[PDB]
Amino acid sequence: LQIPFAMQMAYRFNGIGVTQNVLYENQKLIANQFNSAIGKIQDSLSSTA
Amino acid sequence: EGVFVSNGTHWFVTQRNFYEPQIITTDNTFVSGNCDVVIGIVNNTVYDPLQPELDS
Ligand SMILES: *[C@@H]1O[C@H](CO)[C@@H](O[C@@H]2O[C@H](CO)[C@@H](O)[C@H](O)[C@H]2NC(C)=O)[C@H](O)[C@H]1NC(C)=O
Ligand SMILES: *[C@@H]1O[C@H](CO)[C@@H](O[C@@H]2O[C@H](CO)[C@@H](O)[C@H](O)[C@H]2NC(C)=O)[C@H](O)[C@H]1NC(C)=O
Ligand SMILES: *[C@@H]1O[C@H](CO)[C@@H](O)[C@H](O)[C@H]1NC(C)=O
Repeated sequence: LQIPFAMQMAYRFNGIGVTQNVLYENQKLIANQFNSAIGKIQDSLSSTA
Repeated sequence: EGVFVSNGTHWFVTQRNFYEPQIITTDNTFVSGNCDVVIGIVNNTVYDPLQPELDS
């Protein structure tokens, strides 16, 4: 079933017992934290075997 | 609990796993803050069941 990603993450936040509004009220910060964390995986994997 | 949907003209709240449209009210919803932060928010009436009760 198609679902918008900012709605999927509110279901996933609600799944860990954090109220849905905590995603939307922080969505830009949360997106930046995720994008930056994925970037650090590339640096880690490229830097060390 | 559940999710907002529209049939193109009307807005309903409904369960995640089985389509059953419900009229949106202050009892099936909760509030946090002003509109301006929330990406993709839209406008509708949210009904209040108390108003006919006080109107009596
Ligand atoms: C979206 O859902 C609403 C409510 O089920 C539909 O509005 C009703 O439509 C029927 C048939 O035209 C009318 O008899 C009712 O009086 C309408 N109710 C209201 C509250 O207006 C609406 O038609 C649906 N939209 C579409 C595009 O199907
Ligand atoms: C939801 O309704 C509000 C008013 O209740 C709309 O706010 C107005 O929007 C126009 C266009 O941006 C502004 O010129 C007005 O000054 C706004 N009024 C107020 C009181 O803020 C709002 O735009 C509507 N939302 C949508 C998505 O249409
Ligand atoms: C969805 O994409 C359109 C452009 O295709 C954009 O105008 C709109 O603001 C976006 N809405 C959300 C909820 O991301």
